[PDB]
Amino acid sequence: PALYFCGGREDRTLYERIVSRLRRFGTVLTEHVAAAELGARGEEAAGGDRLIHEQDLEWLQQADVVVAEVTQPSLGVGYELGRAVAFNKRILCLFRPQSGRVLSAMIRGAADGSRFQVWDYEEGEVEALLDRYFEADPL
Amino acid sequence: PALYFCGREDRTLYERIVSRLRRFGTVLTEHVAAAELGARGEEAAGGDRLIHEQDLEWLQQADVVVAEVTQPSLGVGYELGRAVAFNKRILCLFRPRVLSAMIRGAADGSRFQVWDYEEGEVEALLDRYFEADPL
Ligand SMILES: CC(C)c1ccc2c(c1)S(=O)(=O)N=C(Nc1ccc(C(=O)O)cc1)N2
Ligand SMILES: CC(C)c1ccc2c(c1)S(=O)(=O)N=C(Nc1ccc(C(=O)O)cc1)N2
Repeated sequence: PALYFCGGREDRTLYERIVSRLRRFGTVLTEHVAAAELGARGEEAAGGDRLIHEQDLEWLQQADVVVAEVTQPSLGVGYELGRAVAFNKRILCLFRPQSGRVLSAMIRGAADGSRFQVWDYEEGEVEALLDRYFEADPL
Repeated sequence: PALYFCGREDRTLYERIVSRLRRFGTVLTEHVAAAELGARGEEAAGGDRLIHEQDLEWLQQADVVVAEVTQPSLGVGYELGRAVAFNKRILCLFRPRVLSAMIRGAADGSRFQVWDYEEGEVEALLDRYFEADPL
């Protein structure tokens, strides 16, 4: 199975823990290594940005499931979720209310509670939640 | 024509862009209840589905989608994602915060453009955009 992942210290350690657990269920498609540097270059890196955008789109279409950590506001994560919905992907969004953030009503409103789910979680149970998600509906 | 639009300086600029957009057609935009609905969390999922449906209907009705993308936002990103899949004409305005490489990368320079701007010229830039490709 193929899994697409998109997403301070708490956020980054949870991204690492989610990706590590997703690797138990199939091949994880995720990449963020150049995003900060491409972004810092602005309009001058538009060419490289178009390449990474095409790559993320091909991975979203290949994916059997899209998983997003939606705690921190992000235009990139929101965009990839919009494209994933139009591709009718199975999607799981994970949001941590204890971060102080308010999750966008648009993201909570896009979830139907079946094909697209949004789950609130506490940092300590994210592995157990992913095991629950994939046992109740295996890939 | 129908146009869809998605701190202190940012709020003034959203108001200036919407005011100028009304010269080119009917402007579809709403955020009156978004903060309150969002703060309610899972308890307001029902109301959230209703506003999600309304925004999708407006994105489909729109002849052009305009977004101010200076501040990171999942909702704005999601609406741009849906707009791209609906193959809408899109203009993103960014004020050099650093803009996501994903949004710059989604632009093709034609049907979806990302324009960097300075606060003082935002009205003249909207005039330019609609004179070069009128609605
Ligand atoms: C072939 C290389 C190694 C590569 C392939 C794909 C990607 C990258 C590099 S990247 O430049 O590191 N970034 C992404 N995707 C992004 C996802 C989200 C955001 C955001 O939230 O703003 C930004 C970028 N894909
Ligand atoms: C007039 C009725 C009550 C109504 C119709 C449509 C909408 C609303 C109210 S609203 O609750 O004010 N918000 C939205 N759209 C949103 C756009 C962006 C975000 C975000 O960035 O998090 C959230 C919501 N549409």
